[PDB]
Amino acid sequence: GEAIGYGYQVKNAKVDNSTGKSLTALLQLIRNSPVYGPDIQFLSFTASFEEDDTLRIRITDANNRRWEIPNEVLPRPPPPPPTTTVLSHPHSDLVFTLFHTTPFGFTIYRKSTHDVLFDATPIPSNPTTFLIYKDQYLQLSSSLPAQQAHLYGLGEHTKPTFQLAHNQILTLWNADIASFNRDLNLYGSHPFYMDVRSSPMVGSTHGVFLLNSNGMDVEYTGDRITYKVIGGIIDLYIFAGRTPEMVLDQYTKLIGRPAPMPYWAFGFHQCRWGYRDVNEIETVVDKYAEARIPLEVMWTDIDYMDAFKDFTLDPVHFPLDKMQQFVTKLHRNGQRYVPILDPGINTNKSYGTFIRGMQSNVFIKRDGNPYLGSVWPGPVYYPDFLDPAARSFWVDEIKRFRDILPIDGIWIDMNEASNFITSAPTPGSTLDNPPYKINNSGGRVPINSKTIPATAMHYGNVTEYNAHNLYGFLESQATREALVRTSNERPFLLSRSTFAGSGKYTAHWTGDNAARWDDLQYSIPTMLNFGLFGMPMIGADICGFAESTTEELCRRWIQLGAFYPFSRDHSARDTTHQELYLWESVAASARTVLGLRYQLLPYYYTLMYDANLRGIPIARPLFFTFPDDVATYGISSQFLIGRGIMVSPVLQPGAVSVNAYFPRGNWFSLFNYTSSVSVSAGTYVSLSAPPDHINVHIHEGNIVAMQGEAMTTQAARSTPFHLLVVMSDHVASTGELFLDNGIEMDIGGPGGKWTLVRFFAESGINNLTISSEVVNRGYAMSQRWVMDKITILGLKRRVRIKGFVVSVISDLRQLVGQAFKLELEFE
Ligand SMILES: C[C@H]1O[C@H](O[C@H]2[C@H](O)[C@@H](O)[C@@H](O[C@H]3[C@H](O)[C@@H](O)[C@@H](O[C@H]4[C@H](O)[C@@H](O)[C@@H](O[C@H]5[C@H](O)[C@@H](O)[C@@H](O[C@H]6[C@H](O)[C@@H](O)[C@@H](O[C@H]7[C@H](O)[C@@H](O)[C@@H](O)O[C@@H]7CO)O[C@@H]6CO)O[C@@H]5CO)O[C@@H]4CO)O[C@@H]3CO)O[C@@H]2CO)[C@H](O)[C@@H](O)[C@@H]1N[C@H]1C=C(CO)[C@@H](O)[C@H](O)[C@H]1O
Ligand SMILES: *[C@@H]1O[C@H](CO)[C@@H](O[C@@H]2O[C@H](CO)[C@@H](O)[C@H](O)[C@H]2NC(C)=O)[C@H](O[C@@H]2O[C@@H](C)[C@@H](O)[C@@H](O)[C@@H]2O)[C@H]1NC(C)=O
Ligand SMILES: *[C@@H]1O[C@H](CO)[C@@H](O[C@@H]2O[C@H](CO)[C@@H](O)[C@H](O)[C@H]2NC(C)=O)[C@H](O)[C@H]1NC(C)=O
Ligand SMILES: *[C@@H]1O[C@H](CO)[C@@H](O)[C@H](O)[C@H]1NC(C)=O
Repeated sequence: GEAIGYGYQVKNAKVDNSTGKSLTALLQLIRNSPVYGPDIQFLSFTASFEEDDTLRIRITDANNRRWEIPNEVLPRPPPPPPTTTVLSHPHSDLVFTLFHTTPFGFTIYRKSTHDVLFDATPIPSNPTTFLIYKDQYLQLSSSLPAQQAHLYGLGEHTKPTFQLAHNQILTLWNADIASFNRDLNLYGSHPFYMDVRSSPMVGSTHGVFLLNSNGMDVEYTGDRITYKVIGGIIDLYIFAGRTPEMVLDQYTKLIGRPAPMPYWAFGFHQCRWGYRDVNEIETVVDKYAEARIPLEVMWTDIDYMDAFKDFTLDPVHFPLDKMQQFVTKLHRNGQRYVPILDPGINTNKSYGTFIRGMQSNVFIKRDGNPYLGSVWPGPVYYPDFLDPAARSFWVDEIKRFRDILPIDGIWIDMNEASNFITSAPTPGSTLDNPPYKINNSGGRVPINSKTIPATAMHYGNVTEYNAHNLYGFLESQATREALVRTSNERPFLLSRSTFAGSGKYTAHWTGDNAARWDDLQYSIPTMLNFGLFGMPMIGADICGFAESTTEELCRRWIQLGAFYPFSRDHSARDTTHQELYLWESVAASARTVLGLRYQLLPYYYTLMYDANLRGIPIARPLFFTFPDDVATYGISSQFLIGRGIMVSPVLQPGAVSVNAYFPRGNWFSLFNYTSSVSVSAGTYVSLSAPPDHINVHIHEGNIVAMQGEAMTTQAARSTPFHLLVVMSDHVASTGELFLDNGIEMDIGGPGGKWTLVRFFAESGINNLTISSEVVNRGYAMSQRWVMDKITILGLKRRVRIKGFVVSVISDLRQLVGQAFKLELEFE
């Protein structure tokens, strides 16, 4: 019947003089409790400004090192070398206070508005509000203003809303659990949240990140949020914002900037678990072409392997000679090839990969011997991606395979790690039997369920208990290295399991979703979440992975999915086929929406550049552009592509309209520029949405450079640019275009083989000026890119060279690389 804990008192505390102030304190345990294991008696507590806009609060055992995510994995600045102690800096909005109460507390508030962002003041009678710090139970709690704080993140979980619902528990423990399941912990763990405040100073946003790889539950009740973490330390970062985009800049500066993607990765991808042989995949490619549906990349799932073994080919169904011919043909036709790899290596003694893995001792061990799992080929050992020797092995196996069969990228799956068996716990081990049970799979299921046991060991005598959540991330680092060492092109990989920082290495997809209307909608919050997580190259399996799709659902899904940053149709083997050519209405919608997507390729690519620079997501919440509009905070079924393009999908069967929120102003359909929406105060509009149409609109104030439709992205890149200029009465219009060869390793780097163009448009009382400014004109000029047309929306008078109307300036024949200034007059 003992209390869960008694908390800590401040024994000493002081702010450093003679440098950028930081605060150091020693805390002492008030009293022990047997509940949840041994209390740490003395804690070192530091608060320090890493940058003016980032505060770090680090709480460690004063007398012993504890597990921390290694710097080599996630490189970051090192730690600093009644009564209250205050830490403030003249150039920082964040003010930190240490309260010497019993038990102690701390807060962080804004110097400017006095809004308290994180409030770890305990309620003295209530231990659920204390800092508790036991070897396998860390508890950290903050109160929140229930109506004003709007929280987002804490992945990975499927939810019907993007804004986090009040009164829930979010569990972070990477697990092979299908994303068609609401609420449960899924493949990745992202202990970050964004907190957008509706007042004071509407739209004032901050971020909170707990840099910890251990299993945890995070309980959010609206007026409080509480972390319950089963190991490691508290290493808490607060990002000042104050805009949502600034918070992601600050967060990704810490965890890593989003990796760039090659231009081709924005083309359409096709995959299926169950393609039977090389003839079938060839036929799929042929049928896409016959249907005039763009197809950029053909994928092969585990079917291609010899009995589900990595780095092999089925000699009957996917023989090497035919596969070489297939890939050669793809390449001749401007297409690309991506195969799957699983992490588990089959233990067959006559399998070369196993022999080599054994020779280099690359596998995760338990009880002194390689840990034996079960996955698709049966028995497997798992490479230890924390071990440099295993990463070298992985690089070498990929090289060996690529030397025999060319590939363009890699899909890494099952990397939680997934295990089809659960091993018995080591008797007496509190790692395999932890004192606090996190809510794994929604049933307090033991952490070792269907994975590698916590007592397994990694390089450096690191336990699986501590390193589990890093496995997919580490495999992603190793796989990207393997690709970079075997091709000088910008690489492409897709990973299932992720951790904070994975976006610096890989794309992600939402995993095993289902062919259900619910999942169609769930793809939107998950897409938005992964942007916040610094993983902008995100999408869901179009038409649904599990269960058989329907014509209507698949039609609505390609309509939406054609706007995902990562756009792939994929399916399980036991379902009907769902290639887009199979139903005419799906094929016809696909041609329409992939046509617009392909016209938008230069825009997606520019946004990818922006994401790598500043962390800003490609697919972003409405509140990134309209943070002062509280109505946008709870939107979960619409999203932006870049600043000013909004996608408003139909998400229900039988619907021929959708009630869609429009922020203030004028919005123009990208499918028919004569069709527009104009609102004053933002409100809902019941948009027409017939079976063959999805609503996609561009807001006043924006300029977007398009290219033409084509069946491949390479062909698209050789077409003329058409500039879409949407005027606003209240502000000049702007836009941006980034150009390189589509595949440079270091995007926008000092080598200079790239151009950045900025566009401007402004109305005068009797004229209109449209112009560009160009950085590095040379590259763009040498690539012959032509701007041949400008379309001007948003005015009620026509314009020409010396309700709403549409003006078109044609046959310009100008070089994109040559800065221009065009003066137009009204008619
Ligand atoms: C292709 C694909 O294949 C594989 O995935 C498949 C999978 O194999 C299929 O079986 C299927 O799985 C579905 C399943 O059908 C669904 O039902 C669902 O399951 C979830 C439940 O619906 C949900 O309720 C919950 O279940 C909870 C219970 O709620 C809860 O009651 C409790 O139940 C048990 C506990 O299990 C017991 O341990 C114990 O509980 C104890 C506890 O142990 C103690 O510690 C203590 O606390 O006391 C308690 C209480 O006594 O008893 C309880 C009572 O009975 O826990 C349950 C959880 O254990 O969660 C379920 C999910 O876990 O969803 C699943 C899927 O998650 O479909 C999937 C997907 O198709 C592979 O795994 C997958 O990776 C594969 N996909 C990849 C492969 C390829 C091929 O290369 C690619 O093409 C793909 O792209 C890849 O992604
Ligand atoms: C390890 O790989 C071996 C080579 O692929 C497997 O043996 C081969 O199994 C083929 C298909 O199952 C069979 O047609 C081949 O004749 C045979 N080749 C040789 C050289 O033995 C082996 O499979 C197991 O052992 C053989 C002898 C049979 O009893 C199979 O049914 C077994 O599955 C693989 N070992 C394991 C444990 O899978
Ligand atoms: C683009 O949208 C406009 C506006 O809805 C369409 O023009 C209307 O067409 C209907 C007949 O379908 C006429 O009754 C209206 O008078 C038209 N309105 C205007 C303002 O001209 C136009 O047809 C659409 N374009 C395409 C290619 O579908
Ligand atoms: C015409 O545009 C210029 C800038 O391009 C602006 O400064 C000027 O005021 C405008 N003149 C009229 C008459 O609209």
